[PDB]
Amino acid sequence: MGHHHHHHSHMGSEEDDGVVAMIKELLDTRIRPTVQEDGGDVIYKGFEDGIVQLKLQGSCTSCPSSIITLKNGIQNMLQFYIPEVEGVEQVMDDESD
Repeated sequence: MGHHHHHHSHMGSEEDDGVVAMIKELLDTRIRPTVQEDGGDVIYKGFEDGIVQLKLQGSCTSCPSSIITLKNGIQNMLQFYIPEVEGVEQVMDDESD
């Protein structure tokens, strides 16, 4: 790339990486397996302003009811351990569109 080499922000060491990291495992252990059995998956996009941003894959995102049910299930699970989670947001993050 060009002679810039400057980052305004950085992942890994994020806003409260303690919360961020335990969300990653709460997905990978509890949520991701369940969604994958239905024929989808959840990709952790981040945690910002108390909003856990997740990319939803097919089957789950294909049916509008399944979007709401999945988002709410993940939300309530995360809120139980982490009261910092006020919300969860479905972000279709894929630059092919």
